[PDB]
Amino acid sequence: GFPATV
Amino acid sequence: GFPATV
Amino acid sequence: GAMGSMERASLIQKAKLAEQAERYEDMAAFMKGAVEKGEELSNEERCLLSVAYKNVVGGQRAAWRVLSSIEQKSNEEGSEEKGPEVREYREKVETELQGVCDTVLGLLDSHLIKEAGDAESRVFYLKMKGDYYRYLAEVATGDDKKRIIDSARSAYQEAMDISKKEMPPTNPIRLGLALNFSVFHYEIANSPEEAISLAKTTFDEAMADLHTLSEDSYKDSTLIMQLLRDNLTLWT
Amino acid sequence: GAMGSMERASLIQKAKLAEQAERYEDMAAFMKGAVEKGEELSNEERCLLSVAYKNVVGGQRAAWRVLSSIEQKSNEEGSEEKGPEVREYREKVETELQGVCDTVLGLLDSHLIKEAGDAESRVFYLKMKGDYYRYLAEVATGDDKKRIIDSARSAYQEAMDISKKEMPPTNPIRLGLALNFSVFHYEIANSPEEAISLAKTTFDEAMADLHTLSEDSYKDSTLIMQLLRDNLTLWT
Ligand SMILES: CC(C)(Oc1ccc(F)cc1)C(=O)NCCS
Ligand SMILES: CC(C)(Oc1ccc(F)cc1)C(=O)NCCS
Ligand SMILES: [Mg+2]
Ligand SMILES: [Mg+2]
Ligand SMILES: [Mg+2]
Ligand SMILES: [Mg+2]
Ligand SMILES: [Mg+2]
Ligand SMILES: [Mg+2]
Repeated sequence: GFPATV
Repeated sequence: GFPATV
Repeated sequence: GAMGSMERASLIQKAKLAEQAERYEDMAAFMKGAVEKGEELSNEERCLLSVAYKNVVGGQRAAWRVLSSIEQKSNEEGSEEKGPEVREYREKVETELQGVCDTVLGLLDSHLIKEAGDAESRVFYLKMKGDYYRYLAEVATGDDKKRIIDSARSAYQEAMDISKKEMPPTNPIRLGLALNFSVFHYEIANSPEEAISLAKTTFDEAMADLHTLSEDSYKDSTLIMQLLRDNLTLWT
Repeated sequence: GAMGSMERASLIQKAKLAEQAERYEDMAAFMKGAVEKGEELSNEERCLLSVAYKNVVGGQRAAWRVLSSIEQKSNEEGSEEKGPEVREYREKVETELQGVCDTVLGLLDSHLIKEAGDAESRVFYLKMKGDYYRYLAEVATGDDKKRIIDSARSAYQEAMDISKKEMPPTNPIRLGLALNFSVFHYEIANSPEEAISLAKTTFDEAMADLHTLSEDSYKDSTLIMQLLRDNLTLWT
């Protein structure tokens, strides 16, 4: 799973 | 658009 | 071949891992290496080969269609000259797609088809040959365009002839072949009536044979029948 | 460089076409060629560079995680020995990912960062440097692991220091930097309390500054604030 990054 | 192919 | 030093079984194992990772370019390279070992492919291995290359070329075709659409609008009346860049990049994607099709057609000609004697292998490979000539036909504009179109037709037709003699009308390879040959008629050969007739006859003959199937075979056959119906709905 | 013969403007035009076609590897190669022309990048060009490489490495990271998970289960008690293939293929994807990170870090060091004097360029590039060291840290196991982690921390920290002095708390670059540095703390540095504190302080300071914004700036800032809130919800 990926927490949100930009 | 693509009609269905397999 | 960069895969020449890897064991056949390891190539197949890695193709399956690449599929799980959605790394279809890797999957195709692994399966190319496996084909180049020279041994015939099992049913599962033919599926891995076809899935890998269908996903690679499918992405290329989608990108080519985006770029061709942009190119067509850049050439309309009242559009501003953007220079050679759209054409150049469309050509770059087109050349890469043609390269992948030539690679697959090369595997089929050297030497998958000539060693395929059972209907389920020979029909599958001839269907693939029709598919990859069809993808070449989608982008073809030169002197050889009609011969590319006819190479697709000829491969599909030989596959149809074998499948009608040697496979039940519910066989998923036979159904998928008919689905794709019908699309060839509609999109490549400018023959929508033949496309619709083939899809309808294939659907009806499969329907009448479903009663012979187990539940698992029924699921596979009806999945492809639904695709035939989907296309018929699009076209009628 | 294979792009050395193409005009800078043509590389940028083709990067935009590649984005529309979802051909992110091509997009990244075009933007690498543009950076290598030696001129500073505009805001839009920095966006193209970052979007291209984020999508390339993002796909590699997703594939690496699938393969690492399979590898971890193949090494559990009671699992059957499948041989070296899972590790080999995980290593292949890992090496390709490391290669892309080294390429991006190389563009930043030669010579994007040293020429970036405005806050909006320098913070953006230092954020990218932290991001690509973070991706290296995700896969690192060797003697240099702690130095890789600290290189990410150091780049993010310099970016934070400049952004706090030179940008409003709603600036989307400052918000995205804080979002990603917070993820670094949570996932890389084993510092969930620092991750949560940074996300919360960043969110609250941005909230208090939204009243100064136009509607278009408000939309950009609140989009990133929602990502901070999403992470806080995941973590608390
Ligand atoms: C669509 C379905 C059910 O069947 C076919 C049938 C004919 C083909 F040429 C390809 C696939 C399938 O996913 N099979 C596994 C990949 S071979
Ligand atoms: C997510 C959003 C709104 O903003 C940021 C902010 C900071 C970044 F490091 C990257 C993107 C965006 O999509 N911007 C266009 C690509 S630069
Ligand atoms: Mg051997
Ligand atoms: Mg051409
Ligand atoms: Mg007929
Ligand atoms: Mg020039
Ligand atoms: Mg390694
Ligand atoms: Mg603090």
